[PDB]
Amino acid sequence: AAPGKPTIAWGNTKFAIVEVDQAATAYNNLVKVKNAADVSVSWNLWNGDTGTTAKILLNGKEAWSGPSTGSSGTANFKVNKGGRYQMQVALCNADGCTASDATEIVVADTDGSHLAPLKEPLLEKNKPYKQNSGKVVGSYFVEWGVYGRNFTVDKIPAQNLTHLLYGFIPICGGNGINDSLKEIEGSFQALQRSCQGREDFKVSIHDPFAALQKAQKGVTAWDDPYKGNFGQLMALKQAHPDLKILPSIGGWTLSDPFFFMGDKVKRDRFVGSVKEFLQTWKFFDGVDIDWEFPGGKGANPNLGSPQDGETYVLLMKELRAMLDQLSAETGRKYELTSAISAGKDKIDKVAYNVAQNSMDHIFLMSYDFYGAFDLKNLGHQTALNAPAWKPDTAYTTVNGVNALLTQGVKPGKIVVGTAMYGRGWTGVNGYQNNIPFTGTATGPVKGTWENGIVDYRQIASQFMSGEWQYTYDATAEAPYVFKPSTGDLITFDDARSVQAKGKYVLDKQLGGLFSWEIDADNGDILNSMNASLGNSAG
Ligand SMILES: Cc1cccn2c(=O)c3cc4c(=O)n(Cc5cccnc5)cnc4nc3nc12
Repeated sequence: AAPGKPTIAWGNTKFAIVEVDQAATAYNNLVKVKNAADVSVSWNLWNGDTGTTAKILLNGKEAWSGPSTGSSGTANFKVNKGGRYQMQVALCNADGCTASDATEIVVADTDGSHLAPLKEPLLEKNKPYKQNSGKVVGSYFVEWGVYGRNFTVDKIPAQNLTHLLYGFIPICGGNGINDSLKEIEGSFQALQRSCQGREDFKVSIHDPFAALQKAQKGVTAWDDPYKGNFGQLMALKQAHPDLKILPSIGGWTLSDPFFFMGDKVKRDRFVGSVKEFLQTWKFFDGVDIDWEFPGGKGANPNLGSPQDGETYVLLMKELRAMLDQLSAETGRKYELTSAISAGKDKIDKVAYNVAQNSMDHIFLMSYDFYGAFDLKNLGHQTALNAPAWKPDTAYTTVNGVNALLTQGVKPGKIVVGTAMYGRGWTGVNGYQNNIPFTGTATGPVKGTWENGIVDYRQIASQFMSGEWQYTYDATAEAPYVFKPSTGDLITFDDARSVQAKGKYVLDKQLGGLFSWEIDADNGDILNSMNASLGNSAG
């Protein structure tokens, strides 16, 4: 005498608590945060009594009920928790309940709770390591790498990292605020489009297609609410719940807005937009501030002020206070980090001994010491120590670490930078004693993607055979290759120089190692980062 068993009607099964508008280019229209997903289910009864009550069950728990008044019905209700649910329709009367077969529905949320884990095999030369050293092992993944570089989130050797940094999250602003972007074709216009209707000095997403909509492994179904980099990072967090995924704000071309944050009106708006961003995108674990640089001498020759050091310290303090409030609301731990210049000249513009009290980690950019931006003075771009031919070299890793320690920075805060790329010159000439670095160049070396820069993958693949000389400088702890016929000279990190940096980190009780940029490694560099810090293989 119980009701007939209903049949769930064919229809959409994927819903979203944070909805992405699929026909919008402005961040304010693209992202719609709701308190709950609007879910809809219909059913038909092809045999029997329709009962007197109809219920929608999610994993057995009623989400909706109403009178059963005909052979077909529809239910609209709200679901406030993300996940994949076994949904049933049940028809009930005084003599019993009859539940349909289950249909899986998706209620998407930005922690990835609706997503299958993105657990992918290691590629190229990457070998498995356990994160049991207690040291930082970090790397940058770049938003634009999914195009020409064809390097997507499913290719990250995520088990071999403690920290994954996402470069880069922009700060809204047009003329005079993001002028450095005008040097990249279409890039300034892209940010203005993303920021339409949005206040200057709030964060946004620079390339929303790459971030949210490009089909990628695990998020290829047209009705998947989140695709692109963010969708995959949510699924990666499901596979690696202890991985720290941090949005990096700034970098070389997106740092101009920081120079205006001495105005607390702008600084407050920025910090508040970061809080909203983390509440919106729950898979991120904090924020990384990559201001290049307090005091100027970044991409924009017209920016930089003596107040920048005070602004930096105030910004870190206020970001920390915001993250502590967010941590209290969610129960989660959030991290505040910053990538900083390793040059003593720039380090002494900031009181890092004060700012460290707000920060979890300082990512010391101990690379780019030399490069094709200077054709007259050549040197190791990421070396640990000075070379034998110039022991007074200003830009070395040790000089940057020592400058921080001299201010009073605790060694455990300091994460040493390694390069997964080389910088190089062409036409090097006029050098002495077989040391090409004592000469001068006529231009940049032919690069993988841009002049003067070469992926480590390509260095190991193409430039360690043939006419290329190879030398490991054991005084500086730095490899380099040189082709004398053309004068091509590339300075980079290899497994052995990374080994020296890791041993140095352990010896000086520093925080760990990090790298730029993950797509450029073939595995050798990250392998050595893990091994040198004492992570066990496996
Ligand atoms: C190709 C491209 C397209 C669009 C935007 N792009 C950027 O915004 C970039 C920024 C940086 C940058 O900031 N650095 C310094 C650095 C090192 C370590 C940590 N943080 C910062 C180095 N290379 C970069 N390449 C960039 N390329 C692009």
